[PDB]
Amino acid sequence: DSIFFSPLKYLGAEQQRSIDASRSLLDNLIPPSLPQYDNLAGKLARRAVLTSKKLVYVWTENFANVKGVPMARSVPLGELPNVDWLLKTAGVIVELIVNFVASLPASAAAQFERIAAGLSGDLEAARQVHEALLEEAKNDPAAAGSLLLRFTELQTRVIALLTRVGLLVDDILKSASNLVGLNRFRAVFGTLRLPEVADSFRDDEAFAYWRVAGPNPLLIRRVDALPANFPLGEEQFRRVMGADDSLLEAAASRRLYLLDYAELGKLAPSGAVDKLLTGTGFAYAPIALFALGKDRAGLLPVAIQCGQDPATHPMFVRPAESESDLYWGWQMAKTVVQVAEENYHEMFVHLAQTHLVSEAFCLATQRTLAPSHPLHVLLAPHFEGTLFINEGAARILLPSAGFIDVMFAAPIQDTQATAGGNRLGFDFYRGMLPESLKARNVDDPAALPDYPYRDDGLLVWNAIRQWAADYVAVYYASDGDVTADVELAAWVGEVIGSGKVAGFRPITGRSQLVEVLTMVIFTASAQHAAVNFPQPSMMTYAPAICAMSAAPAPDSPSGKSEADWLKMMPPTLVALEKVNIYHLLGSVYHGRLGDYRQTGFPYAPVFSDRRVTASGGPLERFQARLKEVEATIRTRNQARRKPYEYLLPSRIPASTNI
Ligand SMILES: CCCCCC/C=C\CCCCCCCCCC(=O)OC[C@H](COP(=O)(O)OCCN)OC(=O)CCC/C=C/CCCCCCCC
Ligand SMILES: [Cl-]
Ligand SMILES: [Fe+2]
Ligand SMILES: [Mg+2]
Repeated sequence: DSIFFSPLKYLGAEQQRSIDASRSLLDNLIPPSLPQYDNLAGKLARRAVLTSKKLVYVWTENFANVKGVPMARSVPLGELPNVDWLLKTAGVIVELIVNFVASLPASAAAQFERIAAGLSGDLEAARQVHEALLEEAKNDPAAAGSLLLRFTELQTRVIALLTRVGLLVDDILKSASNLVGLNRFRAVFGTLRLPEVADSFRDDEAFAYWRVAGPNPLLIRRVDALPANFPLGEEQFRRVMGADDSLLEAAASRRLYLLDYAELGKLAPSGAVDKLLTGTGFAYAPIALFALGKDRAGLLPVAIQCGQDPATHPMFVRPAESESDLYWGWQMAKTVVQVAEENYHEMFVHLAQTHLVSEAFCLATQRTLAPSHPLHVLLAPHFEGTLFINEGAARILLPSAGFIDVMFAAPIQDTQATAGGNRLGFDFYRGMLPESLKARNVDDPAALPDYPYRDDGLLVWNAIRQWAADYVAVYYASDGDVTADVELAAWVGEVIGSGKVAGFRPITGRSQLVEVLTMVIFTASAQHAAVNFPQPSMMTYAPAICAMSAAPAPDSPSGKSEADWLKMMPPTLVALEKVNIYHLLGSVYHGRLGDYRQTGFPYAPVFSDRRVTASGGPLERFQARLKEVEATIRTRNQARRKPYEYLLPSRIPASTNI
């Protein structure tokens, strides 16, 4: 063959992954610098590297199933998950496959059992190799550099295993689809225990507590006057809250809180949506009022309107225990709210506002901040696995007949467009935790005492903020250093432009830079954790929450039966997909906020700059503060009606990778 083919003959992806892994340890010995403080050789090299980065990290707004959302055109080799994440994730998926196959009719399970057994054995073998390599490294630290190649080869093996897992899952889903009171909603769990919510789901106080301690703590807002389209009367309010209370005094005393799902748009179809796989489905854009008692101990649900127009949707009011003719209509109205909730939570709060925001910051960072830029060094750990998991969301979860088409009532094209639109409209500054709390008038613990997301979230927000401030102060001596940084300027430009981050604006000083970095890091780590990790314990049991109902909203508060409510429950296929996807997505904890070490071998420090890593220095102070936050949250959870554990720093990954 031609002599110019010589370099291509033996070139392969594994070899290149090894090179990428070793080069990253080597590059990381370069002391970080702002471009204006770098020497000319450094300026030349960093500009060359950034130009090459743009070949690898490429924007598109036409990615499959997420049209209009800025995405990576493809995931670079160096952005594939490391073997630690691959093993964890493969472990969970294989466990779930084995569990599901065990519940299938024996004849239909025979071949899947054998294949699943083989995959489980291969996974165990891979785990054993991982353990043996780690042991080798501990026993001979001097050989760590050469052992890295064996970890890269193990990565190849686990990638191959997960490819085989993918083929099996596709076959199992087809078989399941052909095959498939409340017993069926327990049966889909197989060997898995029901989540805690299965015990409490019909309780009204539990239902209200979701608004401040559930997967979507962002929608609830204080109201000073009821909306014109929510015509609840004084008599209705007194029936629930007492003869000596009133709407006027509850409003004035900051005791009224509203959930209004108007923003769902096409995620709340106007009527029935018939699909071949799942039959007739419905979802809703309801309005619900909650109130604190005069002692402010906790929220109670007061009233629910199952749609936006009161002319066509009657008012459901919380019934007394004796009012058996109102009991089931009320359960149905709460189900309407929970259906809206899964749509709002998963498509907006989780997918659009964590995952799809962090996608843009990852791409901008890699394309415009040199690897030797201190902000690249800081931010990159917070995007580990983000491009990969988001390509997975688009390719695997969002196509026709996939998990989201099954589990969410709307037509899949409407779901995609509405989630994408929500991402495009999400204002970066307004979406900051403190701004969100203030805008919704839920920031004052005197007004609303029990709001665990706020109280724990602010501890984590403020810890990150002080870290960002300390870190910025190491590199930027003044606002002039901020505006003179041409890489930061390009980064801001890419975030505004190609990244389509609403509300993003030029960064002109250190205080603003700190706020921006706080939000980027918080969004990647804590916010994602708070809205992702409740999935297994709160969202796996369909009668407590599901993004589709098999029946319309109740047409009357009076006269409904248990049968009427049961008709809202989803088909078994929806319940099966739900338990499995939500167990998976909340069962992989990879990396930890504040650790700042590689999450794969050789687990090296992220930071080489002695000013950052000094004893008692910025990083140590951040880590110490997170440990104080952990203690404070653990103490709070001893006093709370139920523990809220999603913002414990020990359970917050550094990045959005699941
Ligand atoms: C739902 C709302 C989510 C909202 C937001 C989500 C955002 C981010 C999450 C994105 C997650 C992306 C998907 C998961 C990522 C898992 C890690 C991963 O990347 O795995 C890659 C493998 C192979 O890839 P490949 O392209 O070769 O072939 C895909 C199938 N043709 O994919 C899977 O095993 C699919 C598992 C699907 C889950 C099955 C559940 C367990 C099966 C048990 C039996 C099921 C019986 C029914
Ligand atoms: Cl269809
Ligand atoms: Fe997630
Ligand atoms: Mg058998």
